[PDB]
Amino acid sequence: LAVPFLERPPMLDGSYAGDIGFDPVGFSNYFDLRWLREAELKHGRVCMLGVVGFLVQEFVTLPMFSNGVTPVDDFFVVPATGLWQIFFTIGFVEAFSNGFKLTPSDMFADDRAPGDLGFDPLGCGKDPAALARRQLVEVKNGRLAMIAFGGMLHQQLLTKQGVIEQLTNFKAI
Amino acid sequence: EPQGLTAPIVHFGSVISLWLLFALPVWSAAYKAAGADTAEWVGVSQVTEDAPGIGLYGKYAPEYDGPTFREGLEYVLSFAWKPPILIAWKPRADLDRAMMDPARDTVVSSLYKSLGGALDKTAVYDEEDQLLILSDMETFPETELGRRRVAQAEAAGWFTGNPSFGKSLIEYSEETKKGMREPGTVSISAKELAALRAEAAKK
Amino acid sequence: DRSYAMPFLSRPPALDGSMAGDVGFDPLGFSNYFDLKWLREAELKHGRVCMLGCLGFLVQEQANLPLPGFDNKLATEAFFSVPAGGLWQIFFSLGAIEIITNKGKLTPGSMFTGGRAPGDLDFDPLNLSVDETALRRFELAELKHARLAMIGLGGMLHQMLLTKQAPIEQLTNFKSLA
Amino acid sequence: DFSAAVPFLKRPSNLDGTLAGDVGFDPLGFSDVFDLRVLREAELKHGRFAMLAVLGFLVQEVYTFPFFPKMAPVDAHDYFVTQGGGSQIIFWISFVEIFGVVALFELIQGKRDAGDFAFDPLGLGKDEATLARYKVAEIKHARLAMIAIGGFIHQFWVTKQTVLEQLGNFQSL
Amino acid sequence: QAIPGSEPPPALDGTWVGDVGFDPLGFSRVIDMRWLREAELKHGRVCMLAATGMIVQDIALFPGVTKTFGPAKITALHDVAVKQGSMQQLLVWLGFLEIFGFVAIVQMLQGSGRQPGDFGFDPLNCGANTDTLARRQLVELKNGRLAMIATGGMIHHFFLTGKGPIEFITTL
Amino acid sequence: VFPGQFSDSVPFLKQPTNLDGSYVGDVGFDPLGFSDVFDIRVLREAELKHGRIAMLATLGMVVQEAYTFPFFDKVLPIPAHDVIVKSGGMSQILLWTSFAEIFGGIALFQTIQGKRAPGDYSFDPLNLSANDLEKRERYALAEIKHSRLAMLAFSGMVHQYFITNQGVIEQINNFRPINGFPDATFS
Amino acid sequence: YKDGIIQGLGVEAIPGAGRPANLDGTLVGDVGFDPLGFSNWLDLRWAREAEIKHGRVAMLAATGMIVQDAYKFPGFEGEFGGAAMMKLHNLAVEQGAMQQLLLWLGLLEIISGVPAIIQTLNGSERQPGDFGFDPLNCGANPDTLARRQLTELKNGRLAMIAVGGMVHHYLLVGRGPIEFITNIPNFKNPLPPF
Ligand code: CLA
Ligand code: KC2
Ligand SMILES: CC1=C(C#C/C(C)=C/C=C/C(C)=C/C=C/C=C(C)/C=C/C=C(C)/C=C/C2=C(C)CCCC2(C)C)C(C)(C)C[C@H](O)C1
Ligand SMILES: CC1=CCCC(C)(C)[C@H]1/C=C/C(C)=C/C=C/C(C)=C/C=C/C=C(C)/C=C/C=C(C)/C=C/C1=C(C)CCCC1(C)C
Repeated sequence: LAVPFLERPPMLDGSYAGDIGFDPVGFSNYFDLRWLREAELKHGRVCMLGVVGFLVQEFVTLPMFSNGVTPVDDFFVVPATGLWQIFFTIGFVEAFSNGFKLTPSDMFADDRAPGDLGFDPLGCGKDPAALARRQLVEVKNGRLAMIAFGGMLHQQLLTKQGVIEQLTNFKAI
Repeated sequence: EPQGLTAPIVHFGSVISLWLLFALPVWSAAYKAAGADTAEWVGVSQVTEDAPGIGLYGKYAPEYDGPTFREGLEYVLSFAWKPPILIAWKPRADLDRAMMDPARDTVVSSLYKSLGGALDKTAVYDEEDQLLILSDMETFPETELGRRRVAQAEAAGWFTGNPSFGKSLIEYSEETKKGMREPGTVSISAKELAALRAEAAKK
Repeated sequence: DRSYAMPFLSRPPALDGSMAGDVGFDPLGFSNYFDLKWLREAELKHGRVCMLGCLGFLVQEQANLPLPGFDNKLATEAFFSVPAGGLWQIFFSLGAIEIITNKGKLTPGSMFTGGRAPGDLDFDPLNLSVDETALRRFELAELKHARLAMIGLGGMLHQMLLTKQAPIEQLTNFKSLA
Repeated sequence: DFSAAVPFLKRPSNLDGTLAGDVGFDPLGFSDVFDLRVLREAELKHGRFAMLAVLGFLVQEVYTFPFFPKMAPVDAHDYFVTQGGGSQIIFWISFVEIFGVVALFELIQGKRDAGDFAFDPLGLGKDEATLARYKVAEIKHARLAMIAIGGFIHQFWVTKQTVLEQLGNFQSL
Repeated sequence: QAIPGSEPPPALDGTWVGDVGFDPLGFSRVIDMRWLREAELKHGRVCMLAATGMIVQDIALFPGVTKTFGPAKITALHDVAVKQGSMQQLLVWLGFLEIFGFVAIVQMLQGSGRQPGDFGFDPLNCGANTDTLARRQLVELKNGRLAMIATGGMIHHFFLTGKGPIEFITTL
Repeated sequence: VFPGQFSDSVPFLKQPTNLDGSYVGDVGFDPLGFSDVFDIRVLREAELKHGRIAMLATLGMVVQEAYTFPFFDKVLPIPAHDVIVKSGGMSQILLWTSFAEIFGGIALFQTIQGKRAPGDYSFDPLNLSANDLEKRERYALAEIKHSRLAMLAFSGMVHQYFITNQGVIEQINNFRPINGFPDATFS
Repeated sequence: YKDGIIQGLGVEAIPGAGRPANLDGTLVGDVGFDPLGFSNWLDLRWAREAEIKHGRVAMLAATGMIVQDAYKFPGFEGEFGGAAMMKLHNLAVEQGAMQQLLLWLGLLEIISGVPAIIQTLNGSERQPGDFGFDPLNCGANPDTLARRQLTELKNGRLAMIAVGGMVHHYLLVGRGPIEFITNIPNFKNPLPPF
C-alpha cells in the first residue's frame, strides 16, 4: 500500500498496471477509472516524448527553423503558421484513433482497453505476460516522465539554459 | 518584489484560508462526535431559584392572540393625544339629585348642580319632530253656484288648451300618471289623428 | 395581585412570570397591545447589539487595526473617520445574517409563525443551556446584561458626544461640565 | 350628622371618616363632586413635595454644597434654570410621574389605595395601629408643610431675607 | 446563634464551618452556599497572605529591592511595581492558577464532590486527621476574617497617615 | 483532602469524562473540558502535530544559532524568518508542508471514522518500536512528553528573544536581566 | 326671654293692623312688624341670616368706633396719625391693614358662611345665624339661650342704627363718636375727608 495510514481506495482493485492503492484524494471514486487511466497514459506518453524532444532540441536543429536559446523558446522562434498545422494534425490523430468519440460519455462504448488506440506497428505486444510487464514499465516511465518534464521546462524557463547545459554549468539563482 | 499570486503574502493568506475551510468540517465532526451531550455538561450559576426575575419555564414563547400592531401604534399615539390625566378631575359617578341631600349642599356642589351636573335624569328625549311642516289640507265643499260656474265656462272654452297652467311641477307630475286627463280632450294615436286630418282636407 | 417591580401597580395580565426576566415591569402595558414574542425578540436583539457595542467602545480606545483611518479613538468620530464603503459592507453582511437567521421571516406577522422562541437564533456552540435550570439562569443573566448594556451604551455615547472624550480616559481625566 | 370639625355644617356624604386626617372639613365640598381617592392622591403628592421643599429650604439656608455657589434658596431657582440642574430635576420628576400616570389610572380603576406606592424600604410601618398612626402623622405634616413652604417663599419675597435670617433680626414692615 | 433579635436564613442551618447564624441581609437566599463559602475562603486566604506580607515588608525587605523600588510601600509600592512588571507577573500567574480555580468552582457547583475552598494543597499531611481538620477549618475561617479586617485597616491607615503597619502602631 | 474521586494530576478536579486513560500522556488534566466539546481523537492528532512541529522548532532554534549553513547568511532565527520570506525559500517550505498536510487532512478524516489511531501515520522506517508492542507505548509516552516540553520550550525561547534580543546560546552564556533592572530606579 | 309678650303672637307692633301670613310669630324677634311686604317674596331664612350677620358686624363696628376714638394700638397711631372713622379706611387700604382684613374675613366667609347659607336655605337643621360658636359654654340653658337670642337680635338692630348714625356724624361734623358726644354744638367742625 502506497499510503499506509489511509485505507485502500474502494475502486483500486489492482487490475490496472501500477496500481498500488495510491489515491488519497479519491479521484477513483466519483469518476470513470477507464477515463482516468487513458488520461494518465496520454499524459505520460506526451511528456515521455516531450522529454526526448527537450533533450534533442539542444544539439539537433532542423535546417528549416532557427534554434532559440532554450527548447522552451524554440516554441516562439518557429512561425505561428506551421504551429497550427501541428495542432490540427494532433486533432486529426486524436479523432481517428479514438473513433471520433471524444467525450467521457461516448468513449469506451465498445469497452476497449484504456490507452489502447490500436497502435502496435512492430507487434511487440504479443505475449500477455510481456504485455503486462510492458504495461507496468510504460505507466511507471510515464509517471516519471511527467514529473521530469514539468521540472525541466521550468528549469529552462528560469535559468535560460539547456538541461544538459545546466547540469554542466550548475549555478544558484 | 513578487506581486499577486506569486507573492508569499498571498501564499500564507491561501494557507490560512485553507485552514479555515478545513476547520469547518474537521471541528464540526469532532463536535458531532462529542457534542457535550453527556449528562454532566450543565451550566452553573451562583443565583438560586428564589431570586426575582427567574421565569417558570426556559423558553416560554406565549401565544399572543391580541390587538394588532396597528392598534398598538394607535395605543402609543393615545399616550399622546389622550393620556389618562384630565379624566382624574371628572365628576364622581353615582351622583344624582335624589340621594344628594340638598340640606348638605356646598358652594361647589350647588355650582355643580346649577351648571347641569349629576344629570342622570336626562334619559328623556324631546320626542318632537321640530321639522314637521303641517300638511292637513282641507277640501272646501263645492256649492251649486260654482257647479253652475264650472259649466258655462267649460262650454265657453275654458279648462282646455293649457292643462298645466296653475299646477306645479310635482302637482302636474302626480296627474297624467294616475288619471285625470285634460277636460274637453280625448286620447287618440298620432297615426289616426294624421289620417283624420288627411280625410278632413280631402278634395 | 401586584407586580413585583412596581408594588403599587397591578401585575400586567400578559406578564404571568413564566417568561424569563419577568418582574412585572410593564407600566405602560406594551404587552397588552404587542406580541410578547416580538417584544422579547426586540429586547434581546437590542441588548446583544448593545453588549457588543459597549465591548467595542471599551476596546477601540485601547486597540485599533493598523489601517489608514482606523486609528481614531473617539468612536463617534471613528464612525466618520472609517471609510463609508466598509461600513456599508458591514451593514449588508449583518443584513445577510438577519435574513439567514430568521429564515426569511422578518415581519411581526411572520417571524414566529414557523415556530421559534424569542431570541433563539440557534447559537450555542458550547451546547450550553441543555439543562433547563441552567438555561433559566443564563436567560436571566443575558437579559440583565442586555438591559445594562443598553443603558451603558447610551451613556457612553452621550458622554462621548458631549465631552468629546472616550470612556475610561474620561474617568482618568474627569473634566466637569462648564 | 354634622361635621366633627365644622359643627354648623353637615358632614360631607363622601367623607365617612375612614381616611387618615378625615375630620369632616370640606366647606366648599370638592369631595362631593370629584373622586375622593384622586383628591387624596393629589393631597399626598402636594404634601410630600411641600415637606421635601421645607426641609430643603432649611438645609440650603444652613448648608450649601461647596461645589455649588452660595445664594438664597429662592433666587437659586433662576440660577439652575440657566445652569441646567433644574432641568435635570424636573426631567427625573417627569420620568417618575410617567409611571405616576399609570399609578393614577390604576387608582381610578380602584386597584390601588390613594397615595399608596408601597414605599417602605426601612420597614418602619408594619403593625396596623402604627401604620394608621403614621398615616395620620403623615397627613398632618403634609398639610403643615404645604402651608409652611408658601410661608417661607412669600416671607422671602417681601423681606428679601431667608427663614433663619429673618428669625435672627425680626424686621417688621 | 449570633443576633438574638433576628433569625438566620434557611440556608444557614448548621453543617457549615463558622455558621453562627449571622446573615441579616440575606445573601444566602439569592446566592448559592458553595459559591459563598468558596469566596469567603478565597478572600480570607488572600487577606491572610496580604497582611502577613505587609507586616514582613514593613519589617524587612529583600536584598537589592530598595535600589529599584525606593522608599515606596503599599500603594506607592503597587504604583511602582505595576511599571516594574512584578505585579504584571503576579496577575498573569495568579490568573493562570485561577483558571483551575474557576473550573474547580464549576465542577463543585455541578456536583463533582469537592467542598468550597478545598484545593487539595496539604503538604506534609498537616492537619489531615480526626477533629484536628475541623478545628483547623474553623481556625482558618476565623483568622481569615480577622486578616480581612486587619488588611482593610492597614490599607486605610496608609491612606490616612502614609506610614507602614509597624511604624504606624509605634508612632501614634 | 475531603473524600471523593478526583483527577490524578489535579487533586481538586474530577477525572474528565472523555479522558478514560487509554491514550498515552493522560494524567486526567483537562480542566476546561476541551475533550467534552471536541472529540479526543482530533484533539490528540492536533496535540501530536503541534508537538512534533515544536520539537523540530526547538531543535532548529538551537542549531541555527549554533551553526548556520554555508549558504543563506549568519542571522538570528527570528529575523531569519523575514529574510527567508524575502528570499522565497519559506514559500517553498509552505508549499511542501501543505502538500503533506493535504494527505494529513484525509488521515484526520479517517481518524474521525475510527480507521487509524490519532497521530499514527505508520512512519517507522527504522522499526524502532514496530515489531515490539511494549516499547511502542513507552515511546508514545516519551514522544508526548517531549511534545509538550518542546512546545513550552519553543514558546519560551521565542519570548526570551523578544525581550532580551539575544540568542538562546547567547543568553545562557551572557545572562543579562531585562530592561536594565540591575541599576534601574523608579521602574 | 321668650315669653310671648316681647315677641310672638301676643305682642304686635303697629297695632290695629294684621300680621303678615308668612310672619307667623315663630322666629326670634317677631313683633308682627313688617310693612312694605318684605316677608312675602323673601325667604325668612335668608333674611334672618342677613339680619343676624348685619347685627353682629355692626356690633363689632360700633365697638370699634368707640374704642379707636379712645385707645389705639401702639404702632398704628404713628402710621395713621390722628385719623379715624372714614379716614382710617382709606389710609389702611394703602397701608395694608384693610387689605389683610378683607382677605381674611373673605376667606372666613367663603369657608364658613356660604356653605352654611346654602345648607340652611336647602333645609338643614342649622338655624340661620347659628354657627355653633359657644366657647365657655355660655347660655347652655334653653331659656337663657332664648333670652340671649332675643337680646343679640335687638342689640344688633341697635348697633346697625348706631353705626349709621356715627358714620353720618363723621361725614357731617368730622369727629369720632366720643368726640362727637363731647362736642355737641355743630360749630367749629373740622374737615371730614371721605
Ligand atoms: C383633536 C383631537 C382630539 C380629541 C378628539 C381629543 C379628545 C380627548 N382628549 Mg385630547 N389632546 C389632543 C387632541 C384631541 N383630544 C391634542 C392635540 C393634545 C395635545 C398633545 C391633547 C392632550 C390631552 C390631554 C393632556 C388630555 C386629553 C384628554 C382627552 C379626553 C378628554 C375627555 C375626558 O376624559 O373628559 C374629562 C376631560 C376634562 C377636560 C375634564 C377635566 C376638567 C378640569 C377640572 C379642568 C380644569 C382646567 C385644567 C387646568 C385644564 C384646562 C386648561 C385651560 C385652562 C387652558 C378626550 C377623549 C384628557 C383625558 O383624560 O384623556 C383620556 C387628558 O388628560 N387630551
Ligand atoms: C504536424 C506536422 C505537419 C504536417 C502534417 C504538415 C502537412 C503539410 C502539408 C501536407 C502534406 C504541406 C503541403 C505542408 C506544406 C508546408 N508546411 Mg507543413 N506540416 C507539418 C508541420 C509544419 C511545420 C512545423 C511548418 C510547416 C510549414 C509548412 C510550409 C511553409 C510555409 C511557408 O514557408 O510559409 C509549407 C509549404 C511551415 C510554416 O507553415 O511556416 C513557415 C512550418 O513552420 N509545416 N505541410
Ligand atoms: C412662582 C415662582 C416661584 C414659586 C413658587 C411657589 C412654589 C409658590 C408657592 C406658593 C404657595 C404654596 C402658597 C401657599 C399658600 C397657602 C396658604 C395661604 C394657606 C393658608 C391656609 C389657611 C389660611 C388655613 C386656614 C384654616 C383653615 C381653613 C382650616 C383650619 C382653620 C385655619 C387654620 C384658620 C419660584 C419660587 C419657583 C420662583 C419663580 O421664579 C417664581
Ligand atoms: C505524490 C508523490 C510521489 C512520491 C514523491 C513525492 C513524495 C515527492 C510525491 C510528490 C510528487 C510531486 C510534488 C509532483 C509534482 C509535479 C508537478 C509540480 C508538475 C508540474 C508540471 C508543469 C507542467 C507540465 C507545465 C507545462 C507547460 C507547458 C507544457 C507549456 C508552456 C508554454 C509554451 C512554451 C507554449 C505557450 C504557452 C506556455 C505556457 C508559455
